[PDB]
Amino acid sequence: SRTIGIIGAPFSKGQPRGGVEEGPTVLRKAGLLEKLKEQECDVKDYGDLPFADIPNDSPFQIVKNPRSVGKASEQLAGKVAEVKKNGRISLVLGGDHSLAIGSISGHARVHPDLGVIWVDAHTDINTPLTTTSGNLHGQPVSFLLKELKGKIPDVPGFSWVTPCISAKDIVYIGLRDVDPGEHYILKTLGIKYFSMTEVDRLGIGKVMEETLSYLLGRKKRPIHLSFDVDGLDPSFTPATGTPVVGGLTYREGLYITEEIYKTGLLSGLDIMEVNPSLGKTPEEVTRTVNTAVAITLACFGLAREGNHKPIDYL
Amino acid sequence: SRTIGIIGAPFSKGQPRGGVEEGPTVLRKAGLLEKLKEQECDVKDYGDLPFADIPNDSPFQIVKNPRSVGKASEQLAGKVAEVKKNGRISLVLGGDHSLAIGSISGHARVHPDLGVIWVDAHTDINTPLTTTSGNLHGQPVSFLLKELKGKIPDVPGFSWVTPCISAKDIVYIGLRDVDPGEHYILKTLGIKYFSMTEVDRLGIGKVMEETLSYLLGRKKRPIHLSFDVDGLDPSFTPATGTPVVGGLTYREGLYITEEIYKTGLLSGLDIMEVNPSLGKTPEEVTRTVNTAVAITLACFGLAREGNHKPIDYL
Amino acid sequence: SRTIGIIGAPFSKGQPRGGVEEGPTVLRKAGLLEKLKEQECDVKDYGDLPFADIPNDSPFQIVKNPRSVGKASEQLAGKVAEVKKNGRISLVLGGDHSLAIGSISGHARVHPDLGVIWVDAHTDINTPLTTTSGNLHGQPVSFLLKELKGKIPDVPGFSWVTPCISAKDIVYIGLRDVDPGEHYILKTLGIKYFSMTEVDRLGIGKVMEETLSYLLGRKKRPIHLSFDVDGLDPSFTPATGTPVVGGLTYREGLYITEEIYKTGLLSGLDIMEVNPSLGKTPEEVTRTVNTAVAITLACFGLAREGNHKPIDYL
Ligand SMILES: N[C@@H](CCCC[B-](O)(O)O)C(=O)O
Ligand SMILES: N[C@@H](CCCC[B-](O)(O)O)C(=O)O
Ligand SMILES: N[C@@H](CCCC[B-](O)(O)O)C(=O)O
Ligand SMILES: [Mn+2]
Ligand SMILES: [Mn+2]
Ligand SMILES: [Mn+2]
Ligand SMILES: [Mn+2]
Ligand SMILES: [Mn+2]
Ligand SMILES: [Mn+2]
Repeated sequence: SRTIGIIGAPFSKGQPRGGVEEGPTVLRKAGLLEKLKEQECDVKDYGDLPFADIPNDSPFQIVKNPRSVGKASEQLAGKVAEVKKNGRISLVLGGDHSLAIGSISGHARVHPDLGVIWVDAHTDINTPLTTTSGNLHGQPVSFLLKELKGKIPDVPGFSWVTPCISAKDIVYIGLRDVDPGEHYILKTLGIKYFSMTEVDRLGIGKVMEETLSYLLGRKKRPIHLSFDVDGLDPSFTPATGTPVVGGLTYREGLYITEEIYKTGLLSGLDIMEVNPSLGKTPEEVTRTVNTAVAITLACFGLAREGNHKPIDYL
Repeated sequence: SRTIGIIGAPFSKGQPRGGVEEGPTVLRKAGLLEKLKEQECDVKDYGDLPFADIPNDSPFQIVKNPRSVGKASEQLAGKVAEVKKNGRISLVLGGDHSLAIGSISGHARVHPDLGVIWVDAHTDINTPLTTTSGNLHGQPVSFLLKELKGKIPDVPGFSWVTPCISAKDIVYIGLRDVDPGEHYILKTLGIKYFSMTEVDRLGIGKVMEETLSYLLGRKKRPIHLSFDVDGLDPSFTPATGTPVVGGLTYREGLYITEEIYKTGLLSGLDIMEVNPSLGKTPEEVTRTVNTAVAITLACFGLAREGNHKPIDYL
Repeated sequence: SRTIGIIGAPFSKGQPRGGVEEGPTVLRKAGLLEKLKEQECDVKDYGDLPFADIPNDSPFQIVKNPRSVGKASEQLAGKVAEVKKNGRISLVLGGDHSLAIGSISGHARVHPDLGVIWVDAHTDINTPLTTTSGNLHGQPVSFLLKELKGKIPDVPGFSWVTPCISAKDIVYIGLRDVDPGEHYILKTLGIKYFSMTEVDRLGIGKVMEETLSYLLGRKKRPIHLSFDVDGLDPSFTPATGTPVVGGLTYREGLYITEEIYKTGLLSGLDIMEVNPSLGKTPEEVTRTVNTAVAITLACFGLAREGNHKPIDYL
């Protein structure tokens, strides 16, 4: 086995909409823990993190809810490190993507040599000074990059943060909605990425080959997969805050995750931005939840060609 | 010409739902025979097979309606051999997929060296002892494989059966819902298959190249194409009994069939699992029927780049 | 810069439906000129062409509204040449595709060495004698080809026409509804084309590589992109007169245009067949208009990986 350590992170202060807080709930109600155990997985639920209320949390310049988001990630980082110290793959059922700051930070405490694969329609690499929205769920990567140390002002709630990954330790997959400042950072730091243009050009097969070769070429290491459900096309994951057309297909999403699993190096996983209250219909909500579940199950073994135990079936 | 021998097989006792019996009807009402003749095809309709009612047909262990399904295939095998002896490509408009037992058996009587391409979300290779559902439409392949001789118990209605194909004579395309026992059989017999994972990785172009090279590499031979409409994605063929998301696209389905046609070796064809009463709307029914028709027309020449007679059009 | 010269062509007499005349309007109302200026583009609107009414325009044999379509293109050709003489890329917001006769003709007056990329589900290469519908929007290519000189009868309204392109100067992308006579012409003149079969086989990446290499292999030259919105799948562009299933995806359409832009050789562009009154719902209309806009923006720079000015963002 690989073992799994489930972490519910019902948090939404990284952006405007509060429904993202139900992510852990509807995902759990979909039978995630059960379907995982139905597989060759040993699951341990660490519960839903209790994020205290920070009443006094006025914006920092344009940055909104800094202390709340800062504390939420600091809290999450501690939990993730713990489960990692327990020899399990951390699975964060999230609210908004700002939690990746804590998820990747906690993970790196135990595996500083980790590599990150970021599935998303966005790069979430805006800094507290380049952001136009001020929503922290669009800035997690800037806080984690060591090269961006010096460009990140002292934002309340984030003094505990220590950039743990370098520009060369991350690969983007699915980009199609990147701001100008974010694009400048991409090219300036020489960050490796496969926007939808590259997926269209090479095919998901070549994309994954290159992504894994890029991160595991020099040597094998722990992999942290940060999956934003809007990385996929909205026809598959509509109940999300920032949908963008022309996304990855259900198939490509399952292909990305099946290949990650096969490396046997998955160490940390984030399933983020699932907002049940944003589904235009109860059918769109189930579609989003069911797709999110399928993606997660694939990260832990579930193969489309089929699976079977080391037993003589005939 | 190639000539075509149409065989209506309004049968449903291979599974629970009875609406699959209307397959031949709605397909014919869609204008199949007419659209085929509109092409460079010489069509001969052998009518709809009259499957007698077997009132006394209690389950065999967990296997349901064994005698009914057994007689239906025995009946179909005879018809298929006849049309094959008449020098025509047999086209079975089916009910459920259990009829493939009779379709491939009858075909092999006249062309024992045939090769099979099985388009489906499922492998339908469960044996009477490995099945959990007991529905025979999920077991046709086990009855036909010579390697599985000895694992198939004596089921009522199937004493006439003689496995005609070896593990090496078949290729699967589109798999994404395979049971554990079925997966064990796949790997144990070294069966050639392209699950959706392989389609995603290689592209339908490479998949077909390899499939045809695999079956016609050593030498040219008759090809039997067994097409289960659920092999395609449900957004294209919703009116079907066992839909699974992440299927082949309308394009890939047309690509598979266009390439098969171009081999000039198509010998037998099955269009199965079309259930009009399962369409959530009359629009989903037409969508399923129209897609099923398009796939069939492509099997006999209809090319997307266009077609034209050996005449000077200018 | 590249500069852009916008030309509204509210014309519909190339086919039955009149709603195509609103193309320029709804496209403009979508914010096209604004979104373009928001980019690195210098836009100049040349207004909407005033196509006089031709009351006396009885069919020529089977050809309908010949004088009206003939005058509309003659009018458009003059405008296009002008904007080209002004050093700008001509962008024709069209009605029906018959306007391509004038668009490509006017363009060639200033750049006789141009190469054409025709995105469409159809070849629109029927001649006035091979057409079965008589709608001129399905015949534009025959009027422009020099090889077809002698096969084009003297149709009223077209005496000003002079074929400007040879069979070797054009590439088709997206074909899936080609008539027999049209297919004969394709093969007879050895026209280069990528029907949906080739897109499926090679992938859009290889298709574009080959298309551009084919047209710019011997030397660099101006490119005229004639984009029929039905080239894309109807799930993306439903509000169109002749929809055909199995079309290019939103992604492939954006890939085609992003690659064209990157050549830095785009010289002329047509956005045709957008008919707002054909949307089954107001949502299908926005879907068509929004997709049409996205395709156009990509033709002028908008990249999915992101864009940014030559400024230090940090
Ligand atoms: N770049 C926009 C969108 C960010 C979207 C964030 B995400 O990926 O977490 O949903 C912003 O900075 O606000
Ligand atoms: N493996 C399941 C599903 C079989 C589905 C059958 B089919 O492909 O014919 O629709 C069963 O054995 O019952
Ligand atoms: N080939 C048919 C259809 C032409 C469709 C024209 B189009 O591409 O401009 O919409 C006809 O000649 O009428
Ligand atoms: Mn996102
Ligand atoms: Mn994100
Ligand atoms: Mn099936
Ligand atoms: Mn089947
Ligand atoms: Mn067209
Ligand atoms: Mn056209």
